[PDB]
Amino acid sequence: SSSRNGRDSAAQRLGVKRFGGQVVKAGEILVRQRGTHFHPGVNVGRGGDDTLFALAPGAVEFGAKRGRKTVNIVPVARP
Amino acid sequence: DVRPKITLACEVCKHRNYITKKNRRNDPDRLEIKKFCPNCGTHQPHKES
Amino acid sequence: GGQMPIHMRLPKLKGFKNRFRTEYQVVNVGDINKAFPQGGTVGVDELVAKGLVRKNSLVKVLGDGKLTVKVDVTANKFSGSAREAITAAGGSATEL
RNA sequence: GGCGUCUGGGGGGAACGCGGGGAAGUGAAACAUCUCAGUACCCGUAGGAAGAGAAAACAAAAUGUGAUUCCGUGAGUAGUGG
RNA sequence: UUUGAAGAAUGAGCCUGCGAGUCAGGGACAUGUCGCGAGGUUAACCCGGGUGGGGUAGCCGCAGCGAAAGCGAGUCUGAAUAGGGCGUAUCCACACAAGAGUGUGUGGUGUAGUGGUGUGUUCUGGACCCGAAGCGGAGUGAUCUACCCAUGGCCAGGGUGAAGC
RNA sequence: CAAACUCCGUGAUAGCUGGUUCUCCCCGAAAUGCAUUUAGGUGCAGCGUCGCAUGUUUCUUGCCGGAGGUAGAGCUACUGGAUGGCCGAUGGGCCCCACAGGGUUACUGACGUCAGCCAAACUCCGAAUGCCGGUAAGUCCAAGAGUGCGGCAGUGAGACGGCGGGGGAUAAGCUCCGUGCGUCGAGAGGGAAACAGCCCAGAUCGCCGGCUAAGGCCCCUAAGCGUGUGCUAAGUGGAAAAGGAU
RNA sequence: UUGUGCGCCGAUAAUGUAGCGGGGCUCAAGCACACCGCCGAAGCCGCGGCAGCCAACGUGUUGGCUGGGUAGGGGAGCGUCC
RNA sequence: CGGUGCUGGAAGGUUAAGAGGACCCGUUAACUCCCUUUGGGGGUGAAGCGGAGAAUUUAAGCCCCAGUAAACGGCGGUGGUAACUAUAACCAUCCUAAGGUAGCGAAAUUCCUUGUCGGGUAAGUUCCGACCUGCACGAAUGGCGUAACGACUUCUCAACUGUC
RNA sequence: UACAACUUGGUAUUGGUGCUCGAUCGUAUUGGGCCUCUAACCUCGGACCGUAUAUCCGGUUCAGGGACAGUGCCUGGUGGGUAGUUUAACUGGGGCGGUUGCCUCCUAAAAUGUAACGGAGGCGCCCAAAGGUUCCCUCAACCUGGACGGCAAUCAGGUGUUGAGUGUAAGUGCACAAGGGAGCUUGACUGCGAGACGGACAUGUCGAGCAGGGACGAAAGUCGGGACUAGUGAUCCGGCACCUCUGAGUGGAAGGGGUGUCGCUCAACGGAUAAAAGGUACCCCGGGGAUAACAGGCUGAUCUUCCCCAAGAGUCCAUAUCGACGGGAUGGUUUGGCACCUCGAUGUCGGCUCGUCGCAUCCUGGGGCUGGAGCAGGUCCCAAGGGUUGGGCUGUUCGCCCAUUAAAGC
RNA sequence: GUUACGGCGGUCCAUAGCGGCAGGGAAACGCCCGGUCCCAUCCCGAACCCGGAAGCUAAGCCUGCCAGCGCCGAUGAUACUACCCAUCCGGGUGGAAAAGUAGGACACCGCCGAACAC
Ligand SMILES: [Mg+2]
Ligand SMILES: [Mg+2]
Ligand SMILES: [Mg+2]
Ligand SMILES: [Mg+2]
Ligand SMILES: [Mg+2]
Ligand SMILES: [Mg+2]
Ligand SMILES: [Mg+2]
Ligand SMILES: [Mg+2]
Ligand SMILES: [Mg+2]
Ligand SMILES: [Mg+2]
Ligand SMILES: [Mg+2]
Ligand SMILES: [Mg+2]
Ligand SMILES: [Mg+2]
Ligand SMILES: [Mg+2]
Ligand SMILES: [Mg+2]
Ligand SMILES: [Mg+2]
Ligand SMILES: [Mg+2]
Ligand SMILES: [Mg+2]
Ligand SMILES: [Mg+2]
Ligand SMILES: [Mg+2]
Ligand SMILES: [Mg+2]
Ligand SMILES: [Mg+2]
Ligand SMILES: [Mg+2]
Ligand SMILES: [Mg+2]
Ligand SMILES: [Mg+2]
Ligand SMILES: [Mg+2]
Ligand SMILES: [Mg+2]
Ligand SMILES: [Mg+2]
Ligand SMILES: [Mg+2]
Ligand SMILES: [Mg+2]
Ligand SMILES: [Mg+2]
Ligand SMILES: [Mg+2]
Ligand SMILES: [Mg+2]
Ligand SMILES: [Mg+2]
Ligand SMILES: [Mg+2]
Ligand SMILES: [Mg+2]
Ligand SMILES: [Mg+2]
Ligand SMILES: [Mg+2]
Ligand SMILES: [Mg+2]
Ligand SMILES: [Mg+2]
Ligand SMILES: [Mg+2]
Ligand SMILES: [Mg+2]
Ligand SMILES: [Mg+2]
Ligand SMILES: [Mg+2]
Ligand SMILES: [Mg+2]
Ligand SMILES: [Mg+2]
Ligand SMILES: [Mg+2]
Ligand SMILES: [Mg+2]
Ligand SMILES: [Mg+2]
Ligand SMILES: [Mg+2]
Ligand SMILES: [Mg+2]
Ligand SMILES: [Mg+2]
Ligand SMILES: [Mg+2]
Ligand SMILES: [Mg+2]
Ligand SMILES: [Mg+2]
Ligand SMILES: [Mg+2]
Ligand SMILES: [Mg+2]
Ligand SMILES: [Mg+2]
Ligand SMILES: [Mg+2]
Ligand SMILES: [Mg+2]
Ligand SMILES: [Mg+2]
Ligand SMILES: [Mg+2]
Ligand SMILES: [Mg+2]
Ligand SMILES: [Mg+2]
Ligand SMILES: [Mg+2]
Ligand SMILES: [Mg+2]
Ligand SMILES: [Mg+2]
Ligand SMILES: [Mg+2]
Ligand SMILES: [Mg+2]
Ligand SMILES: [Mg+2]
Ligand SMILES: [Mg+2]
Ligand SMILES: [Mg+2]
Ligand SMILES: [Mg+2]
Ligand SMILES: [Mg+2]
Ligand SMILES: [Mg+2]
Ligand SMILES: [Mg+2]
Ligand SMILES: [Mg+2]
Ligand SMILES: [Mg+2]
Ligand SMILES: [Mg+2]
Ligand SMILES: [Mg+2]
Ligand SMILES: [Mg+2]
Ligand SMILES: [Mg+2]
Ligand SMILES: [Mg+2]
Ligand SMILES: [Mg+2]
Ligand SMILES: [Mg+2]
Ligand SMILES: [Mg+2]
Ligand SMILES: [Mg+2]
Ligand SMILES: [Mg+2]
Ligand SMILES: [Mg+2]
Ligand SMILES: [Mg+2]
Ligand SMILES: [Mg+2]
Ligand SMILES: [Mg+2]
Ligand SMILES: [Mg+2]
Ligand SMILES: [Mg+2]
Ligand SMILES: [Mg+2]
Ligand SMILES: [Mg+2]
Ligand SMILES: [Mg+2]
Ligand SMILES: [Mg+2]
Ligand SMILES: [Mg+2]
Ligand SMILES: [Mg+2]
Ligand SMILES: [Mg+2]
Ligand SMILES: [Mg+2]
Ligand SMILES: [Mg+2]
Ligand SMILES: [Mg+2]
Ligand SMILES: [Mg+2]
Ligand SMILES: [Mg+2]
Ligand SMILES: [Mg+2]
Ligand SMILES: [Mg+2]
Ligand SMILES: [Mg+2]
Ligand SMILES: [Mg+2]
Ligand SMILES: [Mg+2]
Ligand SMILES: [Mg+2]
Ligand SMILES: [Mg+2]
Ligand SMILES: [Mg+2]
Ligand SMILES: [Mg+2]
Ligand SMILES: [Mg+2]
Ligand SMILES: [Mg+2]
Ligand SMILES: [Mg+2]
Ligand SMILES: [Mg+2]
Ligand SMILES: [Mg+2]
Ligand SMILES: [Mg+2]
Ligand SMILES: [Mg+2]
Ligand SMILES: [Mg+2]
Ligand SMILES: [Mg+2]
Ligand SMILES: [Mg+2]
Ligand SMILES: [Mg+2]
Ligand SMILES: [Mg+2]
Ligand SMILES: [Mg+2]
Ligand SMILES: [Mg+2]
Ligand SMILES: [Mg+2]
Ligand SMILES: [Mg+2]
Ligand SMILES: [Mg+2]
Ligand SMILES: [Mg+2]
Ligand SMILES: [Mg+2]
Ligand SMILES: [Mg+2]
Ligand SMILES: [Mg+2]
Ligand SMILES: [Mg+2]
Ligand SMILES: [Mg+2]
Ligand SMILES: [Mg+2]
Ligand SMILES: [Mg+2]
Ligand SMILES: [Mg+2]
Ligand SMILES: [Mg+2]
Ligand SMILES: [Mg+2]
Ligand SMILES: [Mg+2]
Ligand SMILES: [Mg+2]
Ligand SMILES: [Mg+2]
Ligand SMILES: [Mg+2]
Ligand SMILES: [Mg+2]
Ligand SMILES: [Mg+2]
Ligand SMILES: [Mg+2]
Ligand SMILES: [Mg+2]
Ligand SMILES: [Mg+2]
Ligand SMILES: [Mg+2]
Ligand SMILES: [Mg+2]
Ligand SMILES: [Mg+2]
Ligand SMILES: [Mg+2]
Ligand SMILES: [Mg+2]
Ligand SMILES: [Mg+2]
Ligand SMILES: [Mg+2]
Ligand SMILES: [Mg+2]
Ligand SMILES: [Zn+2]
Repeated sequence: SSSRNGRDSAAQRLGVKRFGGQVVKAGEILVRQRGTHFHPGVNVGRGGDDTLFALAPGAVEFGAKRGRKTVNIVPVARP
Repeated sequence: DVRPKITLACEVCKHRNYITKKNRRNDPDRLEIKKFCPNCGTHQPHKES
Repeated sequence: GGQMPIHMRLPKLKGFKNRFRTEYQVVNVGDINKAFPQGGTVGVDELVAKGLVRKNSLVKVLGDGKLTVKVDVTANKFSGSAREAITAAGGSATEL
């Protein structure tokens, strides 16, 4: 008797990485989703691998529109 | 070898600038492409070698 | 730990070392002016007495500093920076 | 070849020096190249020292060094090395 | 030593003496601390039956960048003000931008390393202490045993009865 | 004697085993990941320490903004899986095959619909928790809180118990994981007789003082052979089930 | 019939009761429910002592805290020979 | 006689050192455009020098052809196939070189296994004698018998006895 | 991986003639092959001498060989004869199996991460377009059939919301398309890169903007490879191309140098070497209960022994005696799992002697019921006082056999 | 201001969808008439595009009504769980689902542009 199973993969460590209401800076990554679990919003970039980030300082803001999930950044007021 | 190894050269330059792989079985005709190589500073077709 | 050590899993830095070197030293134009309250010419022996280079050392320097006092120069290989510094100071920096 | 006669040498000695020969344990985390090292050890010489010693050497335009030997540097640098 | 031992796991019969992180190197670094300070310091060596004096030969930092040519408070990259990498010790006040977090220009505060001495670590040395099976070189052995070589000695008594005659 | 003996290289080499000597004061680990001719070794990062620097940036809670996709639940919602019913033309088909009447014959019956479960690789649903981000109060004669840099070594053999689990048979004091789990390790004290890991609780020192936690109060043994209300006849208490019994 | 709390049988090991720790316990010293108590540690408090860190003031006192500890790190010492 | 060896045959293919000099490469006199006046700045390449550098000659051997087993070594499985009964004693399959002949055979080899049967005993997993379904005998790493021999192995019998 | 030995040729100890064979049938190519000869060389043939004695040796003569042989040096073969070595780890003891990197999901406890020889599947590519962009458009399910033609081929009418699909597995996504078709064409650009994600580390991922040029679209804009997640390899050594790098003293050149780029199922996939198999019962050393073999221990799958419901067997009758399909327990004895104690030592099966205990009792003792006429049984309950064969066979425990007893207990 | 009009838009995008029923052509909307010229059918003026308004609102769209189906959704309870417990054995406080149930429900709203009125 011998087993043919027992192999696996690495652990990419996906998942949202900057949470709602946080303060992020330009070029900052937001999520790492295999599929399009989310959707870009104003000031959000669609990465080469379905990754989400920010193209301008501000506070990230989730929100559901038309029954999907889309990320967006509200520029925090300049002090 | 399933996927040979091909280099590409400019004409005025003649510098092994671009290298790419192909299926020689299905492409017996040589590869032609229009591209850029930096030093002569402008686009120019690259040949195969 | 047997694993490929760092000092052995990185590629050698290219290019040679050109053992043949006629190398020199720069004594700042600012330091020279600070040393010359009255100024005047500058010679190898004088800068040795000033202790800013090896006494036998042959010198190539730069014009990082400004020259306001008339200071003629007795030098071998200048820098254009200190050359213009001397010229604006209204002296000479001749290259021997 | 055979005699006979004068003069030498014959062996011992702790190290050093020269010269002929010359390995493995070990490190390389194994191991052959490699290292250990021309080390231990063996052998033949002389001496109080020996050995080396008067460039067929270096250097680099200076119209420079000037036999050999031993120190401190230069420097763990240029380099050599599965 | 162990996750763990009153341990029925190991070591110790007892006593007394002996017994184990030392030592060298312009070796390297950091911390103390000592002298001088854009300087710090000398080796070998010479001469004082005495540690003095001389000796700057040399090494480290004062400037870094670049593999190198070379450049130089910049430099490399690059076709490039066009920012980035590495330094410009480090900061204060004034102006220009976006306020992509900070960058870009002025006037001052102006750069701190080096050689001892002791200390931890690393370094090559046997390097905290004892310990092996074993490999190699030089020599000593066949007075036991193995074999063989030459010369001597040993095998009481009693039966069986080939060839030959 | 599976390569004689003495000397020498020889302090051969030993990731292996043993041992490592005077006192006190301060802080205080891990048995993890990754990699490894690596698994009983070693190095890197976490974990400690000392110093320097930023001096609260850290911590706890409250409130706010958040994304989940677990427990659970559900399925005429899908992928699967399942029982029982309904017309069932048409088994998408049969006693004579007429090109036309009936399982005139008990079958099959598809679809769908009525309802009832199940799933780690099902989710038309979906929490308490945990985490990250912002604000505010508090310990703020300092934890001796954090982060960076610098000198220093340990450790990378874990155990047990509670939680959620894989494997095992829901067996092991079993093995393998997660616990900003706990404890032992590296922890003395009291309780469970004895018993590290279970319960209570952190040993600066001394006192022939007092109050208490867990656990106990008839005697061994300190504490009520207490108060009131009920149950038990079995020494049940002071080892156990399916089932059985005026 | 039903829901119930207690009970009983169901119940066999090996050196010696040995399945409350033991004696003993039902005229419970058992079980369930409440109360008041009291014992019970190196926990806390009480008194005296030492030491570390910290803040204030001073030219070492006051006050707040902490002080178990292996590998290991840091600090300060005792003693022996010369 | 396939493999490995050894023995003969070297006609062919491959290959040593050693010789070697085609190509390619370096250098340099002359030059080659224009500049001065008394060769270099915008490429050729002189002879030699040298660098890598040729092809060409090469023996044994290996590849190749035979022999050789008292050289090392092997000697099969598959199916069909009778006058009652189970057989193969005959034919077809593959493949290798062949596929175990005489002799013996649950033995020093037989795992089931104490095979089955008979002898010896009341009883015999040991023994002896046979059968052959030889897991996994076998003919010079020898087969079969063999008189005698043996401090050899197994077994039985009479005497023998304190082994009991 | 070599080396001793054996074997070849060239080269030297190296001489000559005759012949026969070659590239500038009557002109030229210097070496190969053969036959000779003495003179190098050998002679372990002879005979003299050193010698008065000498089988060594040296010299002399002659005799045989003779350019061979032998010997060196280079080289090729063969080369366990000799020598230095290698022969992995993971492992629920080792060995044999299987795996060794990468990718998807679950286990994973709703941030990440999170092991196991746990459950399940794939990768070591493909692609000049399957890339970029512009534009058009969207299915499958569906009733009917001028005939083939059918359950399904192509269809249009007119419910039609992914149930069809999307290069290679699964998950995540995807109709605003990441799905097809076409047109065009190369951005599968060049140099940088604000900042981030992940990384112990080397690495690995994402990315707006800046300069040249180009691509699609009038433009808006998008374009730094494929919908994403696998399709991979460090360092050294070397090869190749370009440069405004150096250049061992003059130039230089050469010599070295950069940017670009190739050479590994180095898969044991962070790669000990360019170069690797086995026994040791002839063994040896340092270690471990970190890890097995016996025992002890924990556990109770299996075992054995109980028990529960009750169909049928038993002339009919469940329970005289058996009990189908099932279920619940006990003991720790068999086969087992774990590795907690012992590897600076816990001696192992049988036999002998000696025993000691429990009771699920073998006889002896007392009872209940019988499908108990009696005798003789069967079964269950109480009971551990006592007793409980000998031989043949094999090492046997066991077991069969023979023959006894009340029995020949577990 | 009204409207039984058309575009663009919103919204933790179905209380907003689907189904049946009825009604609209003044303008606008659809269908519509024909393909010389633009342009297209991997054929077709089906799609698109273009010229014109003869006709009609059947289809589609819109609006109004219907609870047939989707759909939202209480309070309450139950499941669940953070922390703590008592010698297992489940309770104490905190948090509080899913499904089902009463019910709700045949979208609302913004800016412009068209026909009646000022
Ligand atoms: Mg995964
Ligand atoms: Mg390129
Ligand atoms: Mg002498
Ligand atoms: Mg080594
Ligand atoms: Mg090693
Ligand atoms: Mg060596
Ligand atoms: Mg050497
Ligand atoms: Mg003399
Ligand atoms: Mg001399
Ligand atoms: Mg030197
Ligand atoms: Mg321990
Ligand atoms: Mg202990
Ligand atoms: Mg004892
Ligand atoms: Mg012990
Ligand atoms: Mg012991
Ligand atoms: Mg031990
Ligand atoms: Mg002892
Ligand atoms: Mg003694
Ligand atoms: Mg040092
Ligand atoms: Mg210092
Ligand atoms: Mg100083
Ligand atoms: Mg002096
Ligand atoms: Mg440099
Ligand atoms: Mg560049
Ligand atoms: Mg710049
Ligand atoms: Mg000192
Ligand atoms: Mg030796
Ligand atoms: Mg002798
Ligand atoms: Mg006769
Ligand atoms: Mg001896
Ligand atoms: Mg010695
Ligand atoms: Mg040595
Ligand atoms: Mg030693
Ligand atoms: Mg060592
Ligand atoms: Mg030990
Ligand atoms: Mg502490
Ligand atoms: Mg603060
Ligand atoms: Mg929430
Ligand atoms: Mg949510
Ligand atoms: Mg569930
Ligand atoms: Mg349900
Ligand atoms: Mg479905
Ligand atoms: Mg139901
Ligand atoms: Mg689920
Ligand atoms: Mg999902
Ligand atoms: Mg979680
Ligand atoms: Mg927050
Ligand atoms: Mg404090
Ligand atoms: Mg530090
Ligand atoms: Mg350390
Ligand atoms: Mg380890
Ligand atoms: Mg471990
Ligand atoms: Mg472990
Ligand atoms: Mg663990
Ligand atoms: Mg355990
Ligand atoms: Mg735990
Ligand atoms: Mg558990
Ligand atoms: Mg374990
Ligand atoms: Mg503690
Ligand atoms: Mg304790
Ligand atoms: Mg106690
Ligand atoms: Mg205390
Ligand atoms: Mg007592
Ligand atoms: Mg009392
Ligand atoms: Mg009381
Ligand atoms: Mg009372
Ligand atoms: Mg009462
Ligand atoms: Mg009891
Ligand atoms: Mg009971
Ligand atoms: Mg009952
Ligand atoms: Mg009742
Ligand atoms: Mg009873
Ligand atoms: Mg009691
Ligand atoms: Mg009290
Ligand atoms: Mg007390
Ligand atoms: Mg206290
Ligand atoms: Mg105080
Ligand atoms: Mg302490
Ligand atoms: Mg420990
Ligand atoms: Mg310590
Ligand atoms: Mg004293
Ligand atoms: Mg033949
Ligand atoms: Mg042959
Ligand atoms: Mg063969
Ligand atoms: Mg030629
Ligand atoms: Mg051959
Ligand atoms: Mg052959
Ligand atoms: Mg036999
Ligand atoms: Mg026989
Ligand atoms: Mg036999
Ligand atoms: Mg047998
Ligand atoms: Mg038999
Ligand atoms: Mg017998
Ligand atoms: Mg047989
Ligand atoms: Mg055989
Ligand atoms: Mg034969
Ligand atoms: Mg034979
Ligand atoms: Mg043989
Ligand atoms: Mg024989
Ligand atoms: Mg015979
Ligand atoms: Mg007898
Ligand atoms: Mg007798
Ligand atoms: Mg030759
Ligand atoms: Mg010759
Ligand atoms: Mg060989
Ligand atoms: Mg060998
Ligand atoms: Mg060796
Ligand atoms: Mg292993
Ligand atoms: Mg195991
Ligand atoms: Mg095994
Ligand atoms: Mg997760
Ligand atoms: Mg782990
Ligand atoms: Mg596979
Ligand atoms: Mg395309
Ligand atoms: Mg149609
Ligand atoms: Mg596409
Ligand atoms: Mg498509
Ligand atoms: Mg950056
Ligand atoms: Mg541009
Ligand atoms: Mg771009
Ligand atoms: Mg791409
Ligand atoms: Mg792409
Ligand atoms: Mg290499
Ligand atoms: Mg020169
Ligand atoms: Mg030159
Ligand atoms: Mg070059
Ligand atoms: Mg690997
Ligand atoms: Mg490796
Ligand atoms: Mg290598
Ligand atoms: Mg051991
Ligand atoms: Mg052991
Ligand atoms: Mg141990
Ligand atoms: Mg242990
Ligand atoms: Mg045993
Ligand atoms: Mg055992
Ligand atoms: Mg034991
Ligand atoms: Mg058990
Ligand atoms: Mg009956
Ligand atoms: Mg019954
Ligand atoms: Mg163990
Ligand atoms: Mg133990
Ligand atoms: Mg032991
Ligand atoms: Mg022993
Ligand atoms: Mg024993
Ligand atoms: Mg035994
Ligand atoms: Mg009984
Ligand atoms: Mg009876
Ligand atoms: Mg009976
Ligand atoms: Mg009995
Ligand atoms: Mg009795
Ligand atoms: Mg009209
Ligand atoms: Mg038309
Ligand atoms: Mg209509
Ligand atoms: Mg319509
Ligand atoms: Mg709904
Ligand atoms: Mg609706
Ligand atoms: Mg509510
Ligand atoms: Mg609690
Ligand atoms: Mg309980
Ligand atoms: Mg609800
Ligand atoms: Zn070009």
